[PDB]
Amino acid sequence: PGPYPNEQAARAANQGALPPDLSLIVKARHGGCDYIFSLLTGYPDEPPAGV
Amino acid sequence: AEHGLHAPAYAWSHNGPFETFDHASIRRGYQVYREVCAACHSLDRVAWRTLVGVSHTNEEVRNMAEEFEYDDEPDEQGNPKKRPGKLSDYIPGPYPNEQAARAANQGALPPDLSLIVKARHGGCDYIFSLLTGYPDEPPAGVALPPGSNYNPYFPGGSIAMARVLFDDMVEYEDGTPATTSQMAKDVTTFLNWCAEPEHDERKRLGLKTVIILSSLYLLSIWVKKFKWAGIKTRKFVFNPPKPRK
Amino acid sequence: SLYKTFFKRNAVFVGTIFAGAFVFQTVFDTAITSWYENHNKGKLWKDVKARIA
Amino acid sequence: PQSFTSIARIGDYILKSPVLSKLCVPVANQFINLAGYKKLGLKFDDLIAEENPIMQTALRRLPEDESYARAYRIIRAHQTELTHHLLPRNEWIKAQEDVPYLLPYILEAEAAAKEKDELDNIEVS
Amino acid sequence: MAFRKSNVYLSLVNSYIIDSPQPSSINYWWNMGSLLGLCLVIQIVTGIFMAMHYSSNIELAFSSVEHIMRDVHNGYILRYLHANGASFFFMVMFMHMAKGLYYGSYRSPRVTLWNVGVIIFILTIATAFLGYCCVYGQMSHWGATVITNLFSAIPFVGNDIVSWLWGGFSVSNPTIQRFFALHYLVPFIIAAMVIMHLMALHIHGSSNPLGITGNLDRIPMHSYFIFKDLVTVFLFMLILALFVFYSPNTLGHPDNYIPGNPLVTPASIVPEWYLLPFYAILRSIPDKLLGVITMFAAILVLLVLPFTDRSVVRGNTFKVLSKFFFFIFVFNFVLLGQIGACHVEVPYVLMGQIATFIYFAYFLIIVPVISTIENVLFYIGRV
Amino acid sequence: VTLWNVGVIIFILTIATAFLGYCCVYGQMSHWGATVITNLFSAIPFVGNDIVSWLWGGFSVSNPTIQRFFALHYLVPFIIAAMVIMHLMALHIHGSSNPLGITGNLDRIPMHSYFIFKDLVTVFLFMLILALFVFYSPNTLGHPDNYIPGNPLVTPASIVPEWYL
Amino acid sequence: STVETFISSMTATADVLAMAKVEVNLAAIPLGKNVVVKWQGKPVFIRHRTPHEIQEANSVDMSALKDPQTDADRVKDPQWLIMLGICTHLGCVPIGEAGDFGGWFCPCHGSHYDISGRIRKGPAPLNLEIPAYEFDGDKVIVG
Amino acid sequence: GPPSGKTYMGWWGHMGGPKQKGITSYAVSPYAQKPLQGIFHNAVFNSFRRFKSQFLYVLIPAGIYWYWWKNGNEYNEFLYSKAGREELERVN
Amino acid sequence: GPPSGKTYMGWWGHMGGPKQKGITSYAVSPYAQKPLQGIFHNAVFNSFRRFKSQFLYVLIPAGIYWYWWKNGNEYNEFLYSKAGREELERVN
Ligand code: HEC
Ligand code: HEM
Ligand code: HEM
Ligand code: HEM
Ligand SMILES: COc1c(O)c(C)c(C/C=C(\C)CC/C=C(\C)CC/C=C(\C)CC/C=C(\C)CC/C=C(\C)CCC=C(C)C)c(O)c1OC
Ligand SMILES: CCCCCCCCCCCCCCC(=O)O[C@H](COC(=O)CCCCCCCCCCCC)COP(=O)(O)O
Ligand code: FES
Repeated sequence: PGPYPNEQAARAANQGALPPDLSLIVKARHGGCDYIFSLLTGYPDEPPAGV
Repeated sequence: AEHGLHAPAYAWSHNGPFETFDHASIRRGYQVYREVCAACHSLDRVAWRTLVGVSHTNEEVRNMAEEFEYDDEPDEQGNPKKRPGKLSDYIPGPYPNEQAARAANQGALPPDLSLIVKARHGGCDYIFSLLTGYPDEPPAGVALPPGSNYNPYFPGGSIAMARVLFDDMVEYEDGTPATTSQMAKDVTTFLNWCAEPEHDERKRLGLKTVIILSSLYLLSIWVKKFKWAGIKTRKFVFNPPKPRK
Repeated sequence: SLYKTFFKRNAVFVGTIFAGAFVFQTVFDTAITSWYENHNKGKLWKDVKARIA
Repeated sequence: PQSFTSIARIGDYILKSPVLSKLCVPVANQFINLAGYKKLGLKFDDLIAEENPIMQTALRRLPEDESYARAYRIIRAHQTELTHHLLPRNEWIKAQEDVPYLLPYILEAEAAAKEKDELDNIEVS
Repeated sequence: MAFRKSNVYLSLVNSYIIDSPQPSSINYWWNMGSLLGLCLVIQIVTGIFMAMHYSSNIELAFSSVEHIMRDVHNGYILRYLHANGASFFFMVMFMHMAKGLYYGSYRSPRVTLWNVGVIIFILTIATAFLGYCCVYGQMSHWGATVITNLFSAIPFVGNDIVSWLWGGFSVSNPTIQRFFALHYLVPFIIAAMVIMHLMALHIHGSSNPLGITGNLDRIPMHSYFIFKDLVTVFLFMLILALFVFYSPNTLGHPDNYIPGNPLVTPASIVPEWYLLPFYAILRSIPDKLLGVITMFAAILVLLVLPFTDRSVVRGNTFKVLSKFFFFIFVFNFVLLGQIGACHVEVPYVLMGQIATFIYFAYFLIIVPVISTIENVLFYIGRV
Repeated sequence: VTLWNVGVIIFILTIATAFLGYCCVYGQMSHWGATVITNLFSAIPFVGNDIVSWLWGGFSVSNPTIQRFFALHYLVPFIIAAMVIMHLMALHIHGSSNPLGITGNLDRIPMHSYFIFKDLVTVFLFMLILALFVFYSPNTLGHPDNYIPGNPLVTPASIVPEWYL
Repeated sequence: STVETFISSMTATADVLAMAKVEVNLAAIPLGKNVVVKWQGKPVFIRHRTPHEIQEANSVDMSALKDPQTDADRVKDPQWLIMLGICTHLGCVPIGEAGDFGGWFCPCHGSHYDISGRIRKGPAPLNLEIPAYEFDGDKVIVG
Repeated sequence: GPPSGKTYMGWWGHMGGPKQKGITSYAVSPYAQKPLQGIFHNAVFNSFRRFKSQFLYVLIPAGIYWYWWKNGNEYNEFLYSKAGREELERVN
Repeated sequence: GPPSGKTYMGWWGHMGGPKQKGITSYAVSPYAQKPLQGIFHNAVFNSFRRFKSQFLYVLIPAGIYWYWWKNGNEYNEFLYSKAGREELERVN
């Protein structure tokens, strides 16, 4: 079972963003296994200068 | 005794190849459904919009469907909320789940009558003779089980559906007398409409198709004979050739 | 002649087949519809709604 | 499929026996006119199927005259049948014109083809 | 030469429906074949347009046929023209299968044309049976259980085939969802067998009611049997129009309008009127294994018929007694389907055994012996 | 030339068959590949708006669209199979050609035991390269966005067709 | 007659025809809120508007927008803005009430949208489409 | 083309029947004759002829199975009647 | 059977080519000879022969569209680079 009953209750807790279902995320984001790994460890401490 | 008594053929007004429904009887039959057999039976396959232009006017049907309530899509935080019905919704039955129907009616499951006319042998004659075919006492020799009523037309005899049709239990909007025989003739008309809402258009498209096809069928016989005329009257003669060769 | 105008050319023979079939679609439809409503006067919806007056 | 020589040895015995030829032949003759092919102008042997190599052999030995006439009775019956009527009473087949004109050819062709199959399986001692 | 004969695609049409030489004296019983071709197109075309609105799930199978009847523009015309055309398909086919047996059409050189017909006969029974369970009515659920549980009589293997055919332990979602996908496939196999059926008809041609050679008088197919076939097409579409617009539910059974229930059985499980007689052959044998062998043999007994007939004349036209017992066999089948309508009660069981015995004995004893004396009455009556 | 024109008819029906079976999955790429291709006939003047509404079965790509796309997808392969029969019928009147481009009626060999066993060489090589793409890298040719359920509100980053269209 | 019956069956059924019109309330739509409704399988960006941005819409010159249309033609009652959600370039969803002109900003290719729905800064070909909608008292039926 | 088998039909020109000679045919154009010329006297006299020939081939075969089903139906009606249960128990 | 059209192929016996005479053929049963007899010296010397003949028919036609795509790819990279936006605005 997922954590939220309806699609509206998911967007309420996470500032309007819809968090996807990851039962197929590996074959659904280009970057395969390399993109999920580099996502959660690819965060700089501060955004680059200019943004 | 176990086949059930055969019911006779009555004088329905919509029998015959050119008769339509008496749309005044569909309007009255709907009234005695809502107050008599609405409590224990369902009509799950009838939308609200089909009643416009057949039995009631558009403003009449947009108010009948607003007395009920339907479940709406969730609000801004996913909580459920209700909405009033519109013309695209269906008629709600009286019971939420199949278990709650059997609880109120002693375990018997009351069927959905959106197709009852084409689903009980005996057509329109079996529903009418059912609700008026109840004797005051069972025939001599039979002791019914508790909670069940006798009705000879029912195959096997013993039934679990009681008597619901009395006199003057309903008042009509056009002053028609409310007799037990009068209503039973009306619900079967309204229920036949529910099972066959295409009834009138089917019988008038049929008249167009039969007249077109019956004269096409006759015209084809003339054309067949015209083209076969050279072979039908062809004549052969035989003269034996000489045996010299 | 009547033959020389209609049946001689297969171009105009099928033209009047389609022209006559164009008229028959609407004339036959109205002729059948009116008798059907007339044979069932007093039963149709427009008669019950007219009775409410 | 029951051959013809098989059902002919049945015939010549019944014909010669006085008790049998008195009991059943007077019952067979009503079976022919009740069948009613005579009224369309058909001799019996024109009714047998011809789509096998035995009948195709006999139809070739048939003389020209009996093959030309045979062609006409079949054409007349086909023409008369499609009109859902019958021939005039004065042209029907009588009792004496219905002769076995296709009998000997069928018989001389089966005994020469029985010999072939009885010679292909000779076990010489 | 002419373009209709020179082109690669138009020369096949030319030699089958235009320049094909036909016997000049075939009656209206030979129009039945083109009516089955007309009805095959009706089932497919009215099925593709009705397959655009049908869901094969056990949840939505019944509800979707109502949506077709109430919401699709002219959706009731689609379903009555398809449900009644299935019943009209078998009536023309029996009159095609009976005209063949009367005029001796099964005899050589047309035995392959006769055997391909029996294959077509079976595939149509399955196609109609499969499409019957698609509605998922109360009669279709229990017609599915009884027929599919019939192979549990094959020893040591039946219990696995039945579980393999159901896709599980009973008739549930895996059964209906694969019954529909099969029902869409088999008509394309029948259409391919009809092509092979007309290929064996073209080597030797049609027969004629006289039972004699037809190569002496031939007329072309076009303008003679194209316009004579138009006579029966309009009569077939007129009787069909009466059953579709004026009495749509006469041939069917009212219990099919109930949603299928696995808990409660109907008062009487009966098949449709065309499978009704073989239901009596199955139920006559007081055993389970022996019923299947006896039931299926009745279709397969037709296969030995080119061998049992010992007559040198094709047909029953010039034979008094062979034409005589034919109508009893016709009627015995008409009687055979009458007991199957009645319950299993005294004395319908005794009728059920003698009647099915005379059914089988016609092929195996009467047709061979009457055809034998008839060769002798023909012989001494002329000699 | 007829063998050449029947090939073009076969070429189109296969594009439609592959396109129709692509929308059956109802992926995010298939919903928007359906919208773009079907809304292409809105350029025919005065008639386009009715054909598009007739093809969709409604006002957009919804339940009436997919449910009729699948029933069509089961039909067309049986039409291609019938056009291949007509395709081999036009191939049989004159026969195959040869790489030299000259007459081939001087030296012929039978189809059996020569081109039945030479066709077996490429069958095993075709089933070997296909086995590599099925067991060792199944999702190389496709697009990862097709594994998202189709959404009518949010468009993909780039609507692209398959590599053959 | 036969061809018409078969082709007609393919045409829209009664329930789909029924979902054609959606009404929306004249009070429930807030001021600083963007209603994104799926109408006929299409997004629609509703916005109940403020009486200050009406001069802001027709403030810029007609050279800064390649499809010339003022605010009063793109919306009849200026207290609303009902826009078809399919963008003219590709069909993306612009971000709601974030941008540089008070209206919308497409994040896919940088097409700025004003409070009237025109393009301001971007390569989009047309101003954004306005659906059919008609007021009937306490509601307005878009479509 | 490849050779084919041996059949029992030909085509226009070599149909495969016997040689015929001495048979003549006459016909008249259907534009010059009146169809429907004898529909009456055929719907009355011709139909009665055919009926009187083939009607004992269908009636007696239908006259046996009607009395056989009726004496079973009116026997099943007595066996399940109140007066025929005693015969029912000896056949049940 | 019905007559057919005129084609440019026959069958075994009447294939439709010109009459030939004075040409003789020799063959040996494959049960009597060794296959795979010259696979080497064919995988090396024969393949190199064919390659050297047909390789400028494929290379130069592929040598034009590779430099054309590269000078567009490395030009699109500068037009959308920080140093090439000023040229971007004059082509946008
Ligand atoms: C008091 C509750 C009640 C009312 C009111 C009622 N019924 Fe019923 N009805 C039942 C029950 C309970 C059953 C199930 C009985 C069973 O099948 O034995 C039933 C069964 C039926 C059946 C099925 C009979 C068959 O042979 O299976 C029909 C038809 C029917 N009702 C029609 C009607 C009609 C028509 C009306 C009024 C127009 C009506 N009922 C009003 C309770 C009711
Ligand atoms: C010879 C061919 C066919 C026959 C005999 C046949 C027969 C039947 C029958 C008897 C039914 C049940 C009818 C009823 O009682 O409601 C049925 C249902 C159905 N058939 Fe067929 N069918 C044929 C071909 C097809 C084809 C080709 C399709 C689809 C492409 C199709 C689609 C359907 C569907 C969807 C149903 C269920 C809809 C409904 O009946 O309510 N059929 N068929
Ligand atoms: C869709 C199903 C079928 C079609 C379309 C079909 C079509 C035809 C056609 C067109 C003919 C030639 C015309 C005629 O004799 O009337 C024919 C002949 C025949 N068919 Fe069928 N048929 C079908 C099914 C069957 C079946 C199920 C059987 C047998 C069980 C069968 C047995 C025969 C026989 C024996 C003939 C030869 C009749 C004769 O030449 O006298 N057919 N069929
Ligand atoms: C499933 C699809 C197809 C099948 C099964 C098929 C099959 C065949 C076969 C077996 C041949 C003869 C053998 C050969 O030449 O290699 C052939 C020849 C040919 N096909 Fe196809 N084909 C198909 C699709 C197409 C398409 C789509 C085209 C054109 C767009 C086409 C054009 C041709 C041509 C021109 C030839 C003659 C080649 C020659 O003789 O040299 N075919 N096809
Ligand atoms: C011996 O004498 C003969 C004789 O030889 C013949 C041939 C015939 C004629 C009989 C036939 C040839 C019958 C043939 C029957 C078939 C092969 C069945 C036909 C089956 C099909 C057409 C296959 C199914 C395919 C379709 C119809 C697809 C249709 C397309 C649709 C519905 C798509 C529509 C969608 C869109 C996008 C518009 C006779 O009648 C006859 O005796 C008079
Ligand atoms: C497989 C399904 C059908 C079975 C085959 C039955 C044959 C019936 C086909 C109808 C064609 C007849 C017309 C021939 C023709 O073109 O003649 C043409 C012109 O004839 C006409 O005037 C045409 C009359 C129009 C009637 C057509 C109605 C069709 C009904 C639907 C039938 C199929 C669903 C050739 O005429 P001719 O005799 O001078 O050569
Ligand atoms: S979607 Fe509007 S710019 Fe990309």
